[PDB]
Amino acid sequence: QRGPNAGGVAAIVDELPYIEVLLTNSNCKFRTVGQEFTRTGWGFAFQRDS
Amino acid sequence: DYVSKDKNPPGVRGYCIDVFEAAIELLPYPVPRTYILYGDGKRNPSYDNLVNEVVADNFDVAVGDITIVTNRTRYVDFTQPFIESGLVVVAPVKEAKSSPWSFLKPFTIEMWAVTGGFFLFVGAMVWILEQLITIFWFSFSTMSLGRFVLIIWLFVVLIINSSYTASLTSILTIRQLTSRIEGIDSLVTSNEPIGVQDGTFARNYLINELNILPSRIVPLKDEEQYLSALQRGPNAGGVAAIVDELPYIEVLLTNSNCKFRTVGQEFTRTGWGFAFQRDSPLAVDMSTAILQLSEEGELEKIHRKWLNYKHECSMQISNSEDSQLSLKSFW
Amino acid sequence: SFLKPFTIEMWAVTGGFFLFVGAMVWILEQLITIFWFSFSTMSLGRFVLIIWLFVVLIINSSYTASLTSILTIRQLTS
Amino acid sequence: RIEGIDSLVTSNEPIGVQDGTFARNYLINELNILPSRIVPLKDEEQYLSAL
Amino acid sequence: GLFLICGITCFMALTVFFWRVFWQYQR
Ligand SMILES: *[C@@H]1O[C@H](CO)[C@@H](O[C@@H]2O[C@H](CO)[C@@H](O)[C@H](O)[C@H]2NC(C)=O)[C@H](O)[C@H]1NC(C)=O
Ligand SMILES: N[C@@H](CCC(=O)O)C(=O)O
Ligand SMILES: N[C@@H](CCC(=O)O)C(=O)O
Repeated sequence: QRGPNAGGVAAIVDELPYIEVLLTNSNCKFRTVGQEFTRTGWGFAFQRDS
Repeated sequence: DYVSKDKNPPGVRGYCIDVFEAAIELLPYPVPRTYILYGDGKRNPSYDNLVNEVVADNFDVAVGDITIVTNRTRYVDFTQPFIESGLVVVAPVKEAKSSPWSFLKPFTIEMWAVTGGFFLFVGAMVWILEQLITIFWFSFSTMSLGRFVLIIWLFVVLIINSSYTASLTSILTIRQLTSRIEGIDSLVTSNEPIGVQDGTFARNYLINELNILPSRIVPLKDEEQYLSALQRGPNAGGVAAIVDELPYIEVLLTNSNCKFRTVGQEFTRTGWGFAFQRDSPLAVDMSTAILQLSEEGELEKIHRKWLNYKHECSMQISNSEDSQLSLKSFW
Repeated sequence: SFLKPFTIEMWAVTGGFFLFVGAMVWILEQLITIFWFSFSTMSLGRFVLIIWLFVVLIINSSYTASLTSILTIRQLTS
Repeated sequence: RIEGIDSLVTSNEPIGVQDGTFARNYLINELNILPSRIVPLKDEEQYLSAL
Repeated sequence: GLFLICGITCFMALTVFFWRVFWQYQR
């Protein structure tokens, strides 16, 4: 809301299924300006060779 | 140039081999070793079937151009990335012409003689109502029945004004809205055939992640057909763009003329590496070798031996496609 | 960004040679320059008035066909 | 715009179909349409709210 | 087609001028 000035940031880099939660909560005053510039996916993290 | 068949008594030649060789004499270990080639001499070998021959323990180590993907890190262990790489998009450059021919272009060459011809024959109609004697009509045609000739001739010039605009717009838009790509997101949606190299992860990364049809991705064998699939363009069986790793592309620009340029940035920036047997203790041995090989600058000195080919040749450098009315159009 | 058609190397050529063909009115003419604005608005010097009418007739078209080439693709650059 | 099925193949917009049909597995199998574009739809009230 | 109107209008005024020449001979 403060934009680049007044101590604010210009653009938040987030993962995709957080932006989906954020943009539904707000109105469409924010846009996902590009696409997924590193698309990997989530997952569980077991111990090595288990 | 990177790794190759050779007739020498080591058996192979390239760049990654001599990075692998120059890490061995940093280790305190006298390591006996052999070199077994893998694929045919007709195309590239499938690197998912090279790393598959390390999981099944036919090879203790795959040295080459093996690129770190998140299945390949899962089944084998890699070293540190000794060189950086990313998938780029190479494509033909913008050849925006400039001429006084480009000035007179929105009419046919016959139309520039009919229009200039039917200003003098209409100008000769003024003499019926009416070198130095012929200029007297121009003093009379600055602004009865001869006024009715001027009314129809007005609506002629109010059409040749109003069509020369409509054929200089319809050139200056279709020149902009032609089949263009300026990023990977331009290449996903514009449904043109994409070239890749054969035997890579780039075939099964665009399908798996970028959601590209398998009929668009066209394999390609060698570096001469990496030109003939772009000289023909998207039509005539060729492809629109080749998607390769960055150290392959910086060879292709120097090997060809200044007709291609990487239209985007790297959209997956991972790096290369040696593919070991899984959980082998040599991986902690050669990760310490390469990170000592890099900080002593020897990793750069070997790069000048084989990969010295680097010419910028700034044909276009992220050029803004905008107004840009040609300098030779008003020459 | 209004001035963005006709990139800035081709404005001073336009207004500069506006005066060069405008100098031809003064040839075929404070008190001389005020009368130099007379025939510049609307013989051998009257034949350049035909050709200079054609030149600004294309600069009117090229400035429109540059501005239509901006206001259309900027509706189609997503 | 779309004025034909060839307009709808290339213009990469999401296409609605009805659920449980051969039209889902005819556009994929023959017309070469991505499976992510074809969106199933249950009943005749949602055949309006998807347009 | 637009040059057809260049032909019909100009050839119309030849006939009005020739009728004026035919009336020039009437003096
Ligand atoms: C992920 O990488 C692996 C190795 O390339 C592939 O998964 C299986 O790997 C085993 C090796 O032990 C093969 O025998 C299987 O045939 C592979 N599975 C399949 C379905 O081929 C797999 O190819 C990679 N994942 C993707 C999506 O390509
Ligand atoms: N970096 C590519 C190279 C493929 C090739 O050279 O054919 C890979 O690892 O898949
Ligand atoms: N004619 C369609 C009907 C499908 C439906 O009603 O769901 C079919 O046979 O597949």
